[PDB]
Amino acid sequence: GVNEVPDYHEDIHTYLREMEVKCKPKVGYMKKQPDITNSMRAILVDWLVEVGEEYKLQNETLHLAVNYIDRFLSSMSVLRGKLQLVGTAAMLLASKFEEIYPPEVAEFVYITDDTYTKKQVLRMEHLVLKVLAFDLAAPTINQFLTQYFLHQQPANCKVESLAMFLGELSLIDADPYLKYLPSVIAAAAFHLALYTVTGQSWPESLVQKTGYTLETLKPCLLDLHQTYLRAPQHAQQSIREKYKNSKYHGVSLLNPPETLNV
Amino acid sequence: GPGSMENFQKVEKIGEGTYGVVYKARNKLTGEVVALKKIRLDTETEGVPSTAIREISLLKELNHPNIVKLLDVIHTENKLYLVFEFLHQDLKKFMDASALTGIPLPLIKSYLFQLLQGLAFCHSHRVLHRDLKPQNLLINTEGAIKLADFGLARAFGVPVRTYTHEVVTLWYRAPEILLGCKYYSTAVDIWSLGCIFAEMVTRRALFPGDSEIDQLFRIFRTLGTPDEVVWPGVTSMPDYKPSFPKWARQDFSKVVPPLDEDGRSLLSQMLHYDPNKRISAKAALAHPFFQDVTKPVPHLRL
Repeated sequence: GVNEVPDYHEDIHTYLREMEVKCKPKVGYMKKQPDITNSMRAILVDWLVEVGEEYKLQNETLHLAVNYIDRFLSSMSVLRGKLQLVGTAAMLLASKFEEIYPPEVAEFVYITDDTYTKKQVLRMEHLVLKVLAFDLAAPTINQFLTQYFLHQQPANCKVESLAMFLGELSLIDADPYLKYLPSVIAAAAFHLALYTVTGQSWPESLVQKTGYTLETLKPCLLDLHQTYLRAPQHAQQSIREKYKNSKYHGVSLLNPPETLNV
Repeated sequence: GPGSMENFQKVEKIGEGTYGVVYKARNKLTGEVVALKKIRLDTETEGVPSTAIREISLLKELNHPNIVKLLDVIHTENKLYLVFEFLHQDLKKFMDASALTGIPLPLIKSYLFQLLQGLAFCHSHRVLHRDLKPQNLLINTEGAIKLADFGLARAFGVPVRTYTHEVVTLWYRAPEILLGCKYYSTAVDIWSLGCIFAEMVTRRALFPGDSEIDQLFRIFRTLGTPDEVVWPGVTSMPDYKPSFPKWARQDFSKVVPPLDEDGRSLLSQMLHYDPNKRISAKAALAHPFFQDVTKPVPHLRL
């Protein structure tokens, strides 16, 4: 029905595809950051995962914030001591954009254990807005996932939750996910979830919609599959912990498949 | 962000919105007449308001001849100016001051046709407006009419998730919102435009309620109280009550007596109870009511 906007979903999909290209971070920016590393960023994103669950924010909000952070670090060098300030300002902006009831600024100051002041958070807010030129309506993995979900026959909540989980995992690791567009990670995530839970594969109907096939997805799929296999070992655990919850159907407790068979 | 405030000359105050003052102004270098929306941030202790963040980010993407154009954003450390294209009037003022003998049908067709174009463009770009009313529709001297005030707008996902409740100015608010729907979509903007269509014909609000329940009651008296047949789901909705009076639907030719058959057909489809059956902006553009609109499409702004 109209909550799935039949008259607009295809226009909207096409527009999101165009925008993810415009909103894409620079793949190799971390090498150009003298003082920060993939691991420091992984630490930051995992902390933002916790902030989201502490404040019951939307997953969408979390995805926007990461988008903002990675675009900002594409043009602005940041000392390790200031990375968390960028991330805090990013989460604030994402909350103001996406949340019905965004947390107040004082709560964002509070979660940084008074490392930064309210004036610092608000000046970083301004700078991020300047750097992004207020282009905050970025496509995320989640915007693609929810559309792809409409192609399940029939809907399956374990599939949906597992895809969301795998998509979130990818936010942690700039190498190698910076290489992939949201729409592609979403595709890989959806296929991997569907295969894991039901044995089924990337539907032809989504080939029609997206133009992507298992061939085009294969590289991403191989990375996500490794990420899923290694996830109990990864230094950052906040997403697995979050997805143990019944709200997400306990999906982080599911067993990954040993192989994908092509 | 190529602008700076030194190149503008304030001409006069033209309004006051959610951040405060709007001025008409003139670019001293190019001659261009603009509207400056000022947003003071020193009075803000929560930083840049979310209304402004949404308005700016969403309007940057919406380039359409029937959407008021955001030309620039001047971001000082203490103030935020939005530069917009200038339009001399809004539909409410036009209706009050000039449409005493009425708005001629040709002009109503043209205006509604352009509004649907603007709205379809929004929906096609995953944007809900959520405050369509005559005050927020600007008209120029050339006969264009354009969606304005995106302070209440929202970027949606597909399918929609739960958003802020009780949006839309009351008289223009859809029944699914009034009944506390978990989910609302593009159909809420269509409902508003339907209200606006009726209002252009009569010069009075279709459903002028003084309360949420009064508003529902007014709607029910005109369109009949909805049941499971006209609107599957209705009686299960969070704020549906079985105690609701059961009013008979009236012949639609009584709702807006001077409207012709094509007009009534289109109006009825805009005000369908079921959000799922209500017409989309896209499909409305093909309605026979528009068969005779000739007014040439406004050109896009730079």
